[PDB]
Amino acid sequence: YFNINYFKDAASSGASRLD
Amino acid sequence: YFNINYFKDAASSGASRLD
Amino acid sequence: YFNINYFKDAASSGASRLD
Amino acid sequence: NYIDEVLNEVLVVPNIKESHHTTSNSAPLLDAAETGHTSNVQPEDAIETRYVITSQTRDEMSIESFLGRSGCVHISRIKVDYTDYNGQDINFTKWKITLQEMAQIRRKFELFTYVRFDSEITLVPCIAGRGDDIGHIVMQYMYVPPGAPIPSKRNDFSWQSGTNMSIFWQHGQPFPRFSIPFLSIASAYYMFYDGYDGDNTSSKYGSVVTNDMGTICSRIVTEKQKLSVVITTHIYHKAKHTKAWCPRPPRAVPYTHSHVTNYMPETGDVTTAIVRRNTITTA
Amino acid sequence: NYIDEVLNEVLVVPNIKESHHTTSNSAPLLDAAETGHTSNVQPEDAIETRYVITSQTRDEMSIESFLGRSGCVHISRIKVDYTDYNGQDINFTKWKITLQEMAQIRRKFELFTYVRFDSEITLVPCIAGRGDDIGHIVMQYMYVPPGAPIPSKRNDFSWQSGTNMSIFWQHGQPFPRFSIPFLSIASAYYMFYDGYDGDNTSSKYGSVVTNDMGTICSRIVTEKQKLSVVITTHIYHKAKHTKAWCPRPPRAVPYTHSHVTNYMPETGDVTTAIVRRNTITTA
Amino acid sequence: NVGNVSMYTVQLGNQTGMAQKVFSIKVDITSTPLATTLIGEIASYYTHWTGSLRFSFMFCGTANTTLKLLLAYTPPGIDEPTTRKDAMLGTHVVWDVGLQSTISLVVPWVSASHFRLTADNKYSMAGYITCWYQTNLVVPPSTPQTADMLCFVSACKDFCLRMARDTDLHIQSGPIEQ
Amino acid sequence: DRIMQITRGDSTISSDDVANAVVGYGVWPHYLTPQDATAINKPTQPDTSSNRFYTLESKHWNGSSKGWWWKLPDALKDMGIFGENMYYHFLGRSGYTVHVQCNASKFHQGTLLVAMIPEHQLASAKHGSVTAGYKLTHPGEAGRDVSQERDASLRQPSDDSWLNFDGTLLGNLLIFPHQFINLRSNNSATLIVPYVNAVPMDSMLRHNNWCLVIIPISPLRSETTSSNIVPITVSISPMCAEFSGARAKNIKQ
Amino acid sequence: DRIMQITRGDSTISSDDVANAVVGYGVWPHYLTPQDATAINKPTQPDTSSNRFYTLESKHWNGSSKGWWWKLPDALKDMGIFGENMYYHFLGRSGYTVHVQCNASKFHQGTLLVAMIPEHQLASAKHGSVTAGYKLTHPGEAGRDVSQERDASLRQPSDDSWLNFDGTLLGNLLIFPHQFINLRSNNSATLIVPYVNAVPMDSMLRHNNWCLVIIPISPLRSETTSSNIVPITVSISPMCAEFSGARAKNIKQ
Ligand SMILES: OC[C@H]1O[C@@](CO)(O[C@H]2O[C@H](CO)[C@@H](O)[C@H](O)[C@H]2O)[C@@H](O)[C@@H]1O
Ligand SMILES: OC[C@H]1O[C@@](CO)(O[C@H]2O[C@H](CO)[C@@H](O)[C@H](O)[C@H]2O)[C@@H](O)[C@@H]1O
Repeated sequence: YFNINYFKDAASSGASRLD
Repeated sequence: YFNINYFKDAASSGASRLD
Repeated sequence: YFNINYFKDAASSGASRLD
Repeated sequence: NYIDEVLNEVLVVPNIKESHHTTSNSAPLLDAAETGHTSNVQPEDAIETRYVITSQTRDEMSIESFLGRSGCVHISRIKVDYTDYNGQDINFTKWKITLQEMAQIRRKFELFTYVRFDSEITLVPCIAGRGDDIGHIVMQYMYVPPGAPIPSKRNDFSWQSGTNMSIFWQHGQPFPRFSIPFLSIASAYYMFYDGYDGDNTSSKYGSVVTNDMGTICSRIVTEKQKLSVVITTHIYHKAKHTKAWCPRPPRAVPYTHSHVTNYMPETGDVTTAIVRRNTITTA
Repeated sequence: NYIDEVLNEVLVVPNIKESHHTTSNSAPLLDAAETGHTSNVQPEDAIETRYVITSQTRDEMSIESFLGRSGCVHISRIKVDYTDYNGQDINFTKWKITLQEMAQIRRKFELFTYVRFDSEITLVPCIAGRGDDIGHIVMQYMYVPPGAPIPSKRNDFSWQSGTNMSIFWQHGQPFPRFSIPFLSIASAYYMFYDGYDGDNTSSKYGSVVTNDMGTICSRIVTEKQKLSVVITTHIYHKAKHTKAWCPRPPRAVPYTHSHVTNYMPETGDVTTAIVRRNTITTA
Repeated sequence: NVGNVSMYTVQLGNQTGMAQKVFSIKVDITSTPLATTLIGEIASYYTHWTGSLRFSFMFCGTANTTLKLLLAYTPPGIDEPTTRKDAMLGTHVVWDVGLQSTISLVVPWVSASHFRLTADNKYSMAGYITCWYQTNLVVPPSTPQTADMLCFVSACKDFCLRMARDTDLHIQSGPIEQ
Repeated sequence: DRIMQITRGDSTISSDDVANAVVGYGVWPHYLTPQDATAINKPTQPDTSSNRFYTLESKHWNGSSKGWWWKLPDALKDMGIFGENMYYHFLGRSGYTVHVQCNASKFHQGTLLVAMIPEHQLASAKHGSVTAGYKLTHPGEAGRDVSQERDASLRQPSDDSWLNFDGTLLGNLLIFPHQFINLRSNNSATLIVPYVNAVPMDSMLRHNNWCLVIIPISPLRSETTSSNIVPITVSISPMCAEFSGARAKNIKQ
Repeated sequence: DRIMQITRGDSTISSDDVANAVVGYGVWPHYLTPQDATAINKPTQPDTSSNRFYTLESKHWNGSSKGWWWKLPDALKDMGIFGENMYYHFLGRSGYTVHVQCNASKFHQGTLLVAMIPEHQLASAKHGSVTAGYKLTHPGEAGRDVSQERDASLRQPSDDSWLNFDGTLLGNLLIFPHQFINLRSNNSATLIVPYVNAVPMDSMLRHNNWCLVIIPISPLRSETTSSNIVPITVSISPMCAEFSGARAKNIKQ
């Protein structure tokens, strides 16, 4: 389960990723 | 996640879009 | 979102349709 | 779309190109504003500009993010009584719907002549304990469209809502919220009006002649309690899926009364936001 | 990605190869640190190493797991009053946003010159009962961006939030939480600054000249209650989607005041974490 | 003047001296006289502003009348100029009053921070704009010797705002009745 | 069409009326070429910040006015940036744009002759071999003459107009790049002029290449209140300024 | 090989001995890009005439010396051209090259730690919320400390070294771009540094981006005549200077 930005804005999202 | 108008009527929906 | 009769019986369902 | 919509880069502004000097005839800086039109002059025209690739969106500058924000438009209050329950015109509120019982928001629209939109109403009931225990205070918010039995008092027959809408909220369970279609017999909601009821030199004239959308009646279903209370159910409103026609100059005089323009303060000189300067020469 | 990300094996450290002896010219152990650079010598260089396949990730050593953790940055308090409700500057709090009103966390950033990120604010209201029954105490947390009507007192006109953000929490319903975009006119949040307001030998100089992000005003909507209370709404903050530029030496002197570096304690000699030894000869 | 209309006109006068100054206002678009303006009134709904801006002036003088003003934009950095020379040194536009009538002065965007605050802030100080006489106001016989100039401000395609917030320019020290 | 628009720096000038514009010797001002050059260092070329539209001190047009001149390399010895770069460097080279504004009404009558002049060696007012003094051919924004009074002790030039100050019947002056300001048609005068000099870059201090003259030919005549003053304003723009031979800094005088 | 040669203007510097050179954050200083930009006007970019090798005031290295700093945007508030363009413009942006010279003999013993620091918000010497004063974080060629005495009435910074003046154990200072001058191997120190700041072009007057510190770590120790003075000389070169937001001119202070 993931990438389901339930919210529109980007500022709202999980902790970013890593690379 | 989107376009899941959980409700029937149109008056009920998120803030419209932009174009 | 629709036709997800979460319940078994038919008596339990949304307001019918129109036709 | 996503990216553009998630990144909020839908409406982007142009960039400022590079310029060079101009020792030439056509003078763009000269136009006659009397034409009532607006000049079209830019940085690049007037100066020797550089090159800036922009990245500012005019997304938040959309009638939907300008309008689409919840605002207190009414504060229903009920100082309960246990002495006389029921009685005429008690323990139940009745409000006639309108966006101008509260400056703030009233202000904001008024920026346009006509408007249209689906409205989302959010109810924030707050139960003040004036007793040693508030119990379980259930609530009924009924919407009474024009021409309908408006409860004379608390338990009419109209609280049966056999064909009306009544939302119920019980202490604990969250804020009630519900959307409503654009309600007008007209293609748009008349933010203003230059009409009257009739030729009767005693007829009504304003944004009222036109918008009479019904009322909202509050009740506190629970029956008689022991320890008193006072309920304050706040009414917030948001405009979703909005359109606007013919902008107007904002308001600078604190109004009074609704459905009217009237400013003329009670005695006090009409006050506006403009500040006074000693001299034009120094700012 | 998954496995690597679920197993948390994204940033792995190299292994320690095997070595043999070296009776050779080039001496890697010798470099001149005056070059300001850092040596590059390893186990394998200095000793006769073996062979260890590693398996330690530097995942948790990322500016996001170093920064991305919620921390108390403010504790809004309201010792209610029922005697005088409203009145000027009462029963409503107003705080000017900042990460340095609380060591802990302030500390942590300060490790870098510049920083940038989207912030997630979590509100933990705790209602202390000083009465025999707290009723239903609703709450309003309004965010006031710079240059805006800040409530003079409890019911201004600014609590209508016709175009502002106000989050509402009612006893029972969970902790309010909301995210906010990077708010700065600048490409990054200035963790520090070596600038001033102006040439005025009385101008301001610090991390303040620059970051004035508005305020957060708390209200307890419910109206007058009987039995008193005191509310303590804790403000936690987390940094999600963070970046950092130019690291700095950590802080070793307990600060005082914010938006300043000043250490100079009130009388007490400046104290630091370093411990004293009798002799260098024995540790 | 202020509670009246005049509050809008700027009469270009005599001027015994020469190279004298007309007026000045500061650019910080949320600062009376600016503020109240369709723009200002607005901007005061957002926390941050940006881009270029346009000031336009019109001669409500006469036909046979003549003049030449010098308008200038003094970027943020120093004090509103006391003298013309000092101000002419930066951004400006000489305006030749003639058959045209409207000169439009652009206010480039000069700033450190891509963005400026709408709220009064020493940092985000946008600067000043001022107007002075280049020549004079000459009028042949039996024409008035004072006349007015109207001034305006519209945006540039540069322009853009953000972070909506509730306004400044309106305190409802009401309520509102019925 | 007569209207004209000119943009030079962060500055622009407009004119709802004009008599064309003139390019001195039909050459447009530009930067020095590695062919005609001589120096060896990389010239500093302030663009915009320097070659912009500086306006001088204004003047009155009298029925007693006689004429006034400004010497260019010199008129901007104070005009910010350009006029600093002047003082910091030995070699300076630059061309200009001269916007001469002078309005009044259509009920006025007057005529101004405007002209630029390569090497305008003025003559002293006093007989002999004594040449005009430095300090007096180096007036500044303010310019010289007007019809003024002064010490005859000073190795003072000729305030004398008709002889051209150089002793050449003014009127043959039309040979130098010029135009007039006939208040009945005109409003301004616009001269644009390249860099003329037997050397690729001269001393911005010792040598003034261009010299500008404005001379009332037909005297100003209104029937108005002498409350009506009709100034004359000069605006200038170094163009393709180039400097070099960096060092300490000269000194004001 | 240690020898180094550097050429910046009309100026060049040599060093028959050195400890490499260092590029701050491994980025080489250059001109602003139309991507990260924001302003709208064409920046003036004095080349050579500006971004050249200016040398400051020299200093003495004492057995009682404690340390001395210079703030860059500020150290050249007088250095010709650059330091004028500073005052004439609102926006200024530029990177530098720091040549720190300090010789003595191979019979001397000493160690200097040199470091540059992005946003060096100093602390006041006095407890409270009173920030250091303008006029004192704006010393000029001359720099600050030495081990000096002064009014405590002035909202005066911390003359305090070990705390880094900012209250961070000096020694962690090694995190900032740096190098030493170990008189037994070294001769100089060379720092090169790009433009670091959350904004494309800042105020050359209100904001000093780079701050430079030189601190005696191991005290100078000879066995010679204290007639033998071992100065410390700093030389600097704006690089890729760019300016804009032309106008009147600020004022000296
Ligand atoms: O009844 C509200 C009041 O505002 C107006 C604008 O003058 O417009 C409307 O907006 C409402 C949102 O609360 C609708 O409920 C409404 O009923 C509608 O007209 C008026 O016409 C109206 O009097
Ligand atoms: O206002 C908070 C305070 O901290 C700084 C760092 O000095 O940075 C910021 O972080 C905040 C998180 O709570 C943002 O809310 C903020 O407004 C932002 O600047 C400061 O500049 C600021 O003064």
